[PDB]
Amino acid sequence: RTTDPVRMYMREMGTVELLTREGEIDIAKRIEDGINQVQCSVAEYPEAITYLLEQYDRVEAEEARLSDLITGFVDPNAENSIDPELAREKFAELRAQYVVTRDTIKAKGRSHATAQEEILKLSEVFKQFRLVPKQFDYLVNSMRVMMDRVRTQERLIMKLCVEQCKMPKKNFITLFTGNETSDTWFNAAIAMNKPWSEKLHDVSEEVHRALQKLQQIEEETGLTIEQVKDINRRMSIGEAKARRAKKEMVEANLRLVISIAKKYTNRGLQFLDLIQEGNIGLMKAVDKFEYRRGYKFSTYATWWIRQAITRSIADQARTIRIPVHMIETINKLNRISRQMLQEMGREPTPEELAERMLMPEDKIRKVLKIAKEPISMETPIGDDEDSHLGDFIEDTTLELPLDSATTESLRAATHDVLAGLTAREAKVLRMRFGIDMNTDYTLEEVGKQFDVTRERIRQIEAKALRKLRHPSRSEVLRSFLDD
Amino acid sequence: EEFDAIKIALASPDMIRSWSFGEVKKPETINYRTFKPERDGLFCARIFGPVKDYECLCGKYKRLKHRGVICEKCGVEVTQTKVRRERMGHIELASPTAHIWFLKSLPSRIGLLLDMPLRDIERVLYFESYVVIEGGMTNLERQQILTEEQYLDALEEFGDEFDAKMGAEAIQALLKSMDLEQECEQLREELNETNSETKRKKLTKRIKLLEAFVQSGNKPEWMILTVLPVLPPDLRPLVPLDGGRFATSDLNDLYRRVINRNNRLKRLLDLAAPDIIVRNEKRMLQEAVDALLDNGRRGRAITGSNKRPLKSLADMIKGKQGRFRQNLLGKRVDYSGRSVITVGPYLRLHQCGLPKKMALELFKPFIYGKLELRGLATTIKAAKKMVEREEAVVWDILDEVIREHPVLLNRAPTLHRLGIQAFEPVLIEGKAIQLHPLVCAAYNADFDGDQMAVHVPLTLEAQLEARALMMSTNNILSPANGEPIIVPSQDVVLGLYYMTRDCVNAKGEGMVLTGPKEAERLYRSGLASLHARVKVRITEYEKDANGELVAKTSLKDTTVGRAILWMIVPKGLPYSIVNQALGKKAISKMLNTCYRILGLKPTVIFADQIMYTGFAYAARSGASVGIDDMVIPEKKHEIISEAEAEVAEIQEQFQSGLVTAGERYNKVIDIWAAANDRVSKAMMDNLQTETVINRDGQEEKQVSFNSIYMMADSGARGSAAQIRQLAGMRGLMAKPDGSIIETPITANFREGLNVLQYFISTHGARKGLADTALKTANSGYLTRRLVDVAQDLVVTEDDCGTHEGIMMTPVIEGGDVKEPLRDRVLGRVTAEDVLKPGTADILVPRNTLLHEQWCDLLEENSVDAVKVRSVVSCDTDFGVCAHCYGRDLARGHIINKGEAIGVIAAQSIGEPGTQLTMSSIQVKNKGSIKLSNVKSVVNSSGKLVITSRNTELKLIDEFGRTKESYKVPYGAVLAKGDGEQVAGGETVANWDPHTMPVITEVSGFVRFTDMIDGQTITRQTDELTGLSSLVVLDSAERTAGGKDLRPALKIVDAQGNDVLIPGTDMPAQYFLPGKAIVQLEDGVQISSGDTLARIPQGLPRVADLFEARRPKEPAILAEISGIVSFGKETKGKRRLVITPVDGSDPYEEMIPKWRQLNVFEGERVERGDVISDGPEAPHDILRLRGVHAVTRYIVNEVQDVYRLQGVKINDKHIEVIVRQMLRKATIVNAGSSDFLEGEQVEYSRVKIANRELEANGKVGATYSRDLLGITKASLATESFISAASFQETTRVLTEAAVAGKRDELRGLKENVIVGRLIPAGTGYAYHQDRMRRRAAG
Ligand SMILES: [Mg+2]
Ligand SMILES: [Zn+2]
Ligand SMILES: [Zn+2]
Repeated sequence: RTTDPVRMYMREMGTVELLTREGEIDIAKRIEDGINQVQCSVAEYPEAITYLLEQYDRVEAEEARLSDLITGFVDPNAENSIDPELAREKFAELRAQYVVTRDTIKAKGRSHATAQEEILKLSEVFKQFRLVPKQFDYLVNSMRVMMDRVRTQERLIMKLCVEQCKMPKKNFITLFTGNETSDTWFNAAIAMNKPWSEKLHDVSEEVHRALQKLQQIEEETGLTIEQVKDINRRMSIGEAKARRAKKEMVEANLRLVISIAKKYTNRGLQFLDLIQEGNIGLMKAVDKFEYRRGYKFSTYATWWIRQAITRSIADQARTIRIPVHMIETINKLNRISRQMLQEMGREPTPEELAERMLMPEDKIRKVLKIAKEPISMETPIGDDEDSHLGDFIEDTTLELPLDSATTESLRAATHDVLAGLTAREAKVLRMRFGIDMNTDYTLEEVGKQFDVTRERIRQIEAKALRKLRHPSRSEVLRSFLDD
Repeated sequence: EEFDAIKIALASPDMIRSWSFGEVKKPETINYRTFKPERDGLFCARIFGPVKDYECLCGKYKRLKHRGVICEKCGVEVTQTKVRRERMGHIELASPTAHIWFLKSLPSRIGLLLDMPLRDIERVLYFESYVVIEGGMTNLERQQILTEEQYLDALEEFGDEFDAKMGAEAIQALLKSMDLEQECEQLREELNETNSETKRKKLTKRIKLLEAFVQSGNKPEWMILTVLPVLPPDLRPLVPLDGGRFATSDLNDLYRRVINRNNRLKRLLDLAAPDIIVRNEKRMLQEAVDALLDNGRRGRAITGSNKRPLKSLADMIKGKQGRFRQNLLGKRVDYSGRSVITVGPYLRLHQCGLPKKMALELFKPFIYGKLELRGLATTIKAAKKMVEREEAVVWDILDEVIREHPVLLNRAPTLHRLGIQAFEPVLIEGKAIQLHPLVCAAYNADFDGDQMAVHVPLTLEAQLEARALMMSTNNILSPANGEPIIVPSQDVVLGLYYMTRDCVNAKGEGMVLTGPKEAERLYRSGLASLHARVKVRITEYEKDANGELVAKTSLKDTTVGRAILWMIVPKGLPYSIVNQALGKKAISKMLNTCYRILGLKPTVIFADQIMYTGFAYAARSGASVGIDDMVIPEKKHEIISEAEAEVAEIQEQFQSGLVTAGERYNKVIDIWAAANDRVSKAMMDNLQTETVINRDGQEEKQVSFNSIYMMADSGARGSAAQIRQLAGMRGLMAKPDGSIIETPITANFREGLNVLQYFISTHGARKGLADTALKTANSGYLTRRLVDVAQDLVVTEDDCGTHEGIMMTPVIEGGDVKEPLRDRVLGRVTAEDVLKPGTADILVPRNTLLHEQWCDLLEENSVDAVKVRSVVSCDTDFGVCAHCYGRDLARGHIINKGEAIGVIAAQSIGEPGTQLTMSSIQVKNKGSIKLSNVKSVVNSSGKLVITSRNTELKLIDEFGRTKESYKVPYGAVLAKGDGEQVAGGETVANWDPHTMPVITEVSGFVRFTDMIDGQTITRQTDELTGLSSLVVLDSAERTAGGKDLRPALKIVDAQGNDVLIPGTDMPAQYFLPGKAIVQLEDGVQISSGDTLARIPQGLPRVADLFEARRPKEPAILAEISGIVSFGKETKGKRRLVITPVDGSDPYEEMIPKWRQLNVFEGERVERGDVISDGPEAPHDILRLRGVHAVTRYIVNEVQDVYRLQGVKINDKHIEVIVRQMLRKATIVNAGSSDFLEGEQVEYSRVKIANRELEANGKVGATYSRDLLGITKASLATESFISAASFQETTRVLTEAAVAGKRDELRGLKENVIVGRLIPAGTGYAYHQDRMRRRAAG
């Protein structure tokens, strides 16, 4: 009756053993094959080829860079610090196969063997270019949707015709796939003298209109139809290959994964979280690996996973997030502390390590202030179960009814005092400071409501002090002087 | 704020849509420097609310220039900061999951519904196997599991035509599929087909589930969840300390792990992995979820670095540190304080010492208002520093205020109501509260380190409540029983006993006075003895006229003390009352009768003065204990020498080997006990009257003047066994084993123990001490259970117009009266008109109060049975009348309606128990004799002998009221008959206590028929005598050839015809089980009354009693009248062929005939006649009998239990909790509602009071009444909130939630927890205002 999915997953990974050393190279073979065969799917295209120099001169004409993108782009594997001269070379030849390919695709049509192999050469000169990051994927999202549009029109007309007709489908497909341009099938369907087809014949003007927007997308997209209809499936298959083949490798080295994981299963976080992040670091080691380097695969992901773990625990694993830099320097600290202990035989001081760590006591004492964790309200610091620590804290925000009485008696005396003032000025003194309002009026607006004069108001401040301060009403203020 | 009622419900998803402000994002909190919240995480101000005044996180938008602006840098908003606590965010879910309470608890609620078991569903939802959503091809089935591999077989077989899946989604789909209607009608139908018991039960269960979901409208698909709420921070805070070092909840990591695992999940769903890891992640997900809901339920519990498990949500609601018991019912409070406590001897009843600074602190705003009123402290800060000056006016004012401002008084344990009181203040120059001493009683308190605490009657309502209710004048009799609780304790009673006393010795004997005043002149001039009988006049009074005093004077030869002590008498009373040395019981009856006769205050004032004079004279009386008071008698040594010689003789015998060891044990232990008794006689006769003092005569002695003895005789302290402890040998000692030791103690405390003797004392000492520590939890546990049942009840009504209840008769049996039927009636109200043995003299018109005029008026009469409008026979919907209860004790009058009856019942009942865990028959005296429901026979000796076991003999007095009642065996041998007159001291009855006789009331020849040697029997022929019979073996030992043949020696006439049971046609021969061995031979005669055969051979108890615990060994009863025979022959147990007179025979049940039988295979009983032996089941009694039988049974039982410890409580306390154990009756027929189900006997009595009424003659349904164990009865209740508060809350939550429950706030618990007033007593009036307001709309 085991409740622990630790057992579940160690058992079910127990299904799969380790497969190595040609499966390493044979998943690789199937996948590089799928890659080069999606690129053969790219070797085929029609006018759809109006693609490469377009979105490539998109990046050339505006001073193509050598920052992140070309660290993504071609960078061929040698079975570099990119030259700005070889780039300028590479921005001239590709324009030629394109243009010599256009009219030769317009020469008699598309079925032409020499032209076909010149387009295979166009691929070949494309096929020196690796299958490289996002703008490619975006250029492929293009196709991912254009296919779906093609199938959208299919779905639309399959609905409209096949769901309605519902007996007559055979002859429809026959004469339609036959003719496909003119309305020579309709009367060919109707030579059998069908009165309900006579009833429909009033709408034929709109039926071939419903075929008009069918055929409109043909211009709006520009397909060689069979050609694209092959290219789509070919690349679909070059995808499916790897999508299958890698899962083998993934299931293989699960035991390396779990093994390395269970070093840093000191009581830092938890089993399966380390395990999950190890799967992550793996799968990213999988996306990239070369057999060609001729090394054991283990080393590779042993780097990758290690990274993933090493900073995932640092990201997570605390109620306090600490950015990595502190984490690193804490590692410096903790390691060097111990060397200095051996050297010393005792605990080294903040200054001694301010010297040796190479940074000043500021940052020492600083970090020393920082590195501790929260201690969980529900602890019974009452040794007997009488007091969990949550009780003894204070609520230091809210309110004092005593001070409420204080301020209320104050404001009462305030307005009681303001009652004994000049009426010309009473108004002013109200609005000048925002008494009895949500407002803050101090200046020119007052100048227009009452009188543009502004600094005789100041003289009247002096007045009011004299009217009030000289012991007339001071005594009731002075009880609030202690406030 | 105000609201009527509450309503549970499921949280719909659209309800969280309806509650929500924002879905949440990354979980971080702050900048390690800028200790300020981050966003869309945990402490995000933006959605719960703002922290400071009108500021975004960066500070772009402020000042109300940017009034409504949300800050486009940080998306942070502008508002006040209170809504944090009323809002709740939410979180959308990437998947669906199900809620656990609808799964894991008993009946599942979900697979329960579905008729799919649980582990099936587990195995689906641990994601290890698929299962048919829908048998597309019905080839396969909905609710059909398909393994990961068998699934494949079906899969490549068919493909399209099934839905068979795994995970919450599939379950959504299915529950979303299933209809309620058709299942429901079809269940109701095919119940009719075979409503077999378990089957029908299950049918009902699912039917209810169906129609519940129908009518509540709650949905099953909402069982599954895809959005989850979120809690605001300050219930889960994160707060600092001096070191910049913080503190956090147990919870925040739960959300942290949950959100992070969601992040991982969605992250990996972007990426199209194998579903293996998808499974692993989501199992971690559900793990985190249901561990949040309950950490330590399902898997190995979850801890932090603590290694303590992490507190669930559920835990916070739960246990004692749950909300209910921790901070909602018991609570810290402002305006209170506490103190060490000392006496105030000189005080008066109303007074309490009060360290003034306590009140000073407590009465602050009073005097501040008073100084703004005077204006010396015009402002308040001035008030503070003036307070701080200590102005005398401070104190003048404080005395001014404290006048008439009453106060509360608290010791713990406040076990019963009187463990707190309310007195008037009086101030003192010290940090030591004084009090009136006598009320240590109610507190059980003592001046040894005890403590007390105080609370304040701020509101005038509380002020007046206090002064009218908990003013000590109010409450001086217990409400449980009618005694004063202000008994003068130890010293006062003793000085009293000293004064009111009659030496012969001292002086001043045989003179005359006019009155006690000149005796005071003497005694205070110091001239006369005070405990000295001397002639003098008095002038007493009496209200013999219609409450009008009757004056007259005359003489008495009385002690001087008693004469003086008259002086305090308040003018109603005889001098005969004051004519003795006044035992502590005497003082009790003094104060009793004063209050009984006059009213309160004379008795009050009397009492105070008595305490005062006790102080005076016992300070005068002279008192010390010492070493020469301690005297051992002389004739003790040689008794021990006799014991030594005798045990040496018994030693020589055991050495010789004749006598055994356990025999010897009983011998030795009994003779040592006799030695202790002899020593007791010695010391008591050598101490109590050791004093010889001569007055005008040679020699004479009287009561001793030794300190120790008078301490014993006053009842102040001491006891004869205790004096034996100091002086004599004290008995013997039980070791912790429970054995009892063979060598008791020799010396005493006066001489000095032995090493071993004290080492031996240790055992039982520590035993009793651990018991002292560890019997109390039982009491408190018990107590809160009891009250948990019974709060709901309060008096509804004045007269319920109801009809008779139970009969009242005394409990005198075994010895003399043990409750006078007088005392039983006291304050009760009749069931009916009631007359006198002088017949047809009615005094109640079906109901009156029965006060001591009536009680004694009818104690004259020899009536000995009355009925009463019972506690339970009352019939008010939702409570009772007042009549059916009768009289308030502690008041001493009929209650006016509106007060809690349960609470005082339990305080009456459980309060005391804390201390309280720690042959022949012979007439004594002459009188009439009554034996009824009797069939017997004049035996061959000429006397009566029983044939009806029901009979028991009585000693009836010459009048007719019973003196004694005693059981008598079937066929036991008497020396007397019924309704005769016989001398005291006579052994009428005799029987071998091992025989169970087989008397023959027929007379006739006997022949060895039906029975053959070794076959049904053995033939044992007595080696002793020579005369025997066919000798019947037991169940086992006879050879099985005739163990299927009931052996029967047979009675016949001369002709061989069976002598019929004379007068009836039933033949008369005996089917013999084992041990009924006959002495006569073949052809021999028995006579009427002639044996053919003879057949040879605590507190938690009460916990079982009221819990309705039902024993293991029933002494079972006759289900129905008529003849009976035995059943199938022991496949495990034998059975019982019932045969009614005219009804149906077939009913039989298993019998262990390893436990003796009472009836035999050709013997008749009446229904409700006992058949087996041992204890029995009360459930059967109610099942068979009515109410009064079982009622009477247990009340007698447990009253005898506690009366062992000599503890006196009236019955109604008991009668009332019973009716709360009957809140339900199970239905018989149907047509009103469903067939049987246990439904409110109240609501039952309503619907029959409507439906069987002219609505119909009957559509509805008869019923039977149902018992419930108290702890289950409580739970099995309408209200849930009370039911949520004490036990098993979670399941109660679920069960309410499922159905759309809605409480109505009537109960005490209900209306307290809301902060409303009581619907009773004080707020009775306001609540009934609200009642007829709702009546009035
Ligand atoms: Mg004490
Ligand atoms: Zn901002
Ligand atoms: Zn009643």
